Amino acid sequence: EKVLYVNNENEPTSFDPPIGFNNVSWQPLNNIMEGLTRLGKDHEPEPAMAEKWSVSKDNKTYTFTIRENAKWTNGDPVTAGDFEYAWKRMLDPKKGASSAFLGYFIEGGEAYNSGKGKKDDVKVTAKDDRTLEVTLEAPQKYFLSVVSNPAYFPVNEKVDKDNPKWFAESDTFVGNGPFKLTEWKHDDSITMEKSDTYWDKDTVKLDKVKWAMVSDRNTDYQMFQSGELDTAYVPAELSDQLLDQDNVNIVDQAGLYFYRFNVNMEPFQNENIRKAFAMAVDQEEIVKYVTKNNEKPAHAFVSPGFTQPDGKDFREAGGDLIKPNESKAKQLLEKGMKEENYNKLPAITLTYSTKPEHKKIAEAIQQKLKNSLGVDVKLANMEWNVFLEDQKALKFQFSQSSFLPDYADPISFLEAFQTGNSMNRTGWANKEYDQLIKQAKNEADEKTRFSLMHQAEELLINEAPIIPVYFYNQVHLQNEQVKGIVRHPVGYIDLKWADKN
Repeated sequence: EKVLYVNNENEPTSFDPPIGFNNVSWQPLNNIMEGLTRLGKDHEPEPAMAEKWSVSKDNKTYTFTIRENAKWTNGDPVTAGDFEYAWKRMLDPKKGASSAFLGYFIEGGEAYNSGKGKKDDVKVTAKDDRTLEVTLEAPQKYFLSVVSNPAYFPVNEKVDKDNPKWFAESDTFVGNGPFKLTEWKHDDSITMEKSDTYWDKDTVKLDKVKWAMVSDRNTDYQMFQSGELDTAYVPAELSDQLLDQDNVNIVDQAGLYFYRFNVNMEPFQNENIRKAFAMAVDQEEIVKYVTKNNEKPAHAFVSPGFTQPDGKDFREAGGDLIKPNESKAKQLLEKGMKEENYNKLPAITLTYSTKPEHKKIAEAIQQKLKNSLGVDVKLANMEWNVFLEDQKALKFQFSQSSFLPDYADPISFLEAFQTGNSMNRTGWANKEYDQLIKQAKNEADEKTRFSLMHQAEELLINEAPIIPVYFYNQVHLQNEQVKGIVRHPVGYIDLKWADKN
C-alpha cells in the first residue's frame, strides 16, 4: 500500500468549496474535488470535469462539454447543473463567501452578489446535463485557470438540498476528485483514498494520502526524520546544513514580501525620498543573511510564476526595475530633503505584524537604512488582525506587506495599484497607470496586453510607493521515494500524478 504522509498543520476551516479561501482548507480540498479544468504538471489548465470547450467570436462566451463518464462518489453523474448550482451559490449575497469576488468574472455575478441584480441574470447556464454556457463580463484568456480554483468547484445539488452540511464530515461528503475523503478526525487527521468513481483513476498511483495537523515546526521535523512525514518544512535553525541536500524541493510561489509607503504622510510625499529608501535596500543581503530559505530577491513588483504568450516568465522577461545603489540612494535623499526644506527627516515608524520573521526583516531594514542613508526609523509591531485593518485605513507611514495573487495572470498584481483600489493602501494615484490598466483589460491581442502590463509595472516601480523585498517560494524536505507532486505558482497542491516507489 502506497501511502503519502503530509502535514496540513491545522484543521481545514471549511470543505464547503467557496468558504475556506485558504491553504488549510483548499490544499486537501483540491484533491477530493475537481473543477472544469485542473492545472497540469506545466501549470496550464487542462480538461478535468470539462472534456473540451469552445469560445465565442467576442471571446466572452464559453461552452463547456462535461465529460460523459464524470461521477460523484455516490455514483451520481457530474452534470452541468451541478456547476450552475455551485457558481450561483458561491455568489449568493446571503452566503457571504470570502471567495465570491472570483465569481464577479461571470456576467451579472457582482450585481447578484451585491443584492442589486437577479440570480437568473448571472450568465452561467446548464443548457443540458452535458453543456455549460458561461458569459464573462469581459474577455479574460486566463478564465480557464480561474475555473480550476476551488471557488468554482461543483456541488452535488441533490446532496446539498438533502443535507446542507454534507461537507462538514467525511461520512456525508460527496466529492468528484482523484481521491475520496474516507476519514476526518477534526483537529487530528484526514485520510483520503484513491477514488473508484473517478474518471481518471488509472492515472492515480497512490493508494492513500494521510494529512497530519501538527503546527509545531519542531515536531514537523522530527516526523520527517522518523519517516512519519514524507514531506516537511526545512527547520530554520538547520537551514545552512540542510538547504543544499538532494532531498530539498524548491519551487516558485507567486507573491511578494514588500513594504508600503503612505505617499500622503511626510516624508513620503516626496518621490526622491521614497526612491532613496527603495534604492538603499539590498534584497540580496536580506535573503542571504536574514531569511535564508533561498527566496529570490525582488527588484520588481510582479513575482516569478506567470507565463507569457511566448512561454517566458513575466518577471524574467521584464527584468530588474530597481537596482540597489547606496551612493545614488544618498544623492536622491539629499535632493528630496532639499526640495522639502528638511534639515532632518520627520520621524519615521516602520510598522509590522508581530511574528519572528517580520521582526528580523524589519530590524535588518532599520539597520540598512541607518548604515546606508544615516536615517533613523523606529519599529512598531502589532497583532495581525489590527495591523491589517489599520493598513487598509492608511494609518501607517511605512509598513510590512504581503501580496499573493488571486488568479493566474499578472493583472492580479497590477490592478492592486490603481487609484483607490482596496489592495493599494499607499495613497498612490497615477492617472497614466490607471489608463494602462484600463487598456490592458480591454486589449484583445495577448502580446500587446503583456506589453501594457510591463509598461505599467515600470511606472509603478519608478515612483516607488513600495519597496520590493523577496519573492515567495515553496521549500520542502521530501522523501526520495516520492515523485510527481505538483505545487503550482498560483493554485493548490496536486497529488493525482504523485507516486511513492
